[PDB]
Amino acid sequence: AGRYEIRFSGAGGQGLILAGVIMAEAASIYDGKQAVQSQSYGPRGGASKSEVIISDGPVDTQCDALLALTQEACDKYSADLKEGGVLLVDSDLVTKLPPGNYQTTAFNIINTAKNDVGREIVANIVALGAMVALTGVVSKEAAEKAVLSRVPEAFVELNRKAFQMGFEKALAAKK
Amino acid sequence: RYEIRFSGAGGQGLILAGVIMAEAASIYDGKQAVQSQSYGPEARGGASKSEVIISDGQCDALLALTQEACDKYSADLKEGGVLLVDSDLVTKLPPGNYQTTAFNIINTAKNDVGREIVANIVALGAMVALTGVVSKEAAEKAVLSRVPEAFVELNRKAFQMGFEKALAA
Repeated sequence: AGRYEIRFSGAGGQGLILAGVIMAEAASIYDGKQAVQSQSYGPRGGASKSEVIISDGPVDTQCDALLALTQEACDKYSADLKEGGVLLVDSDLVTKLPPGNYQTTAFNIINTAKNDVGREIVANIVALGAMVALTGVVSKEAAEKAVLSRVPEAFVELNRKAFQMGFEKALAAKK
Repeated sequence: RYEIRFSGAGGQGLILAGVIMAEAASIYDGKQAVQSQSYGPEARGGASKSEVIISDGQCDALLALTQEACDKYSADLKEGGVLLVDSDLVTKLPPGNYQTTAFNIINTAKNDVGREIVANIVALGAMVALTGVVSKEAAEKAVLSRVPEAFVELNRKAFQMGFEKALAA
């Protein structure tokens, strides 16, 4: 057993809460684990984050993985990421990489969503596919079911595509 | 040091309502807040619960939109704690020294506003009226930033009606 913590950080309107929520429900509803999802407020602009903690057991410090969609998020949040932890950033926007030893993967998350899928707002779904690929914390099936259950029927193809592409590109971009 | 739980069936937007409370309290009221949902191995079955905590720097209030959620989390609610239920779905109340408000929250959404799926906002309006943990204007503003722009007015009415019926009940 053991708790595993992921943080999704970036900017306010990026859908970080939803990503957190999707990850939590992938683990518990679908993968049979326990999970807690949450976000703190207290000055609410600047770089922001939502958190998820998953465990084979009860899930009531340093995080194991971190998404940063903005330089600001990366600057603000990387210090918490444990050494050798998963660091996923957007490569267009996070151009200055942090000091520290991290399993670092970088790709055009936002632009994948915007240009490949053709729907910028689902960049968080791209990142979620990427985060699932890199951490292996939940099955691809669990995450896919969780993603698609939080999406409108009319946009269901685009989100599947975003998720798959995030998944694919993270695998190919990593060291 | 206030805690509020929004319970019902998954799909009723309990999470969104918690997020709104947190933002009303923090982005608009300058306070501190944390919002969260926890999930067990058995998560789909039954109901869903989200939580909000607001600071100046067992919970105090509980919303139950369904009678199952009212069976699950009722025990959790404090003594003399604010309790708010949909008087249509919760037709069997748990024993406890609760300060209770009960009306047709869902039916207010579906029958008066026109959209049943804004029930959470109706509940949210009622919650702010009772607890008084955030100013009305902060909750009204936080709602507007986080509902669909094109459903804005319906949501404003839902919040206002929940708030009204709450004080009237």
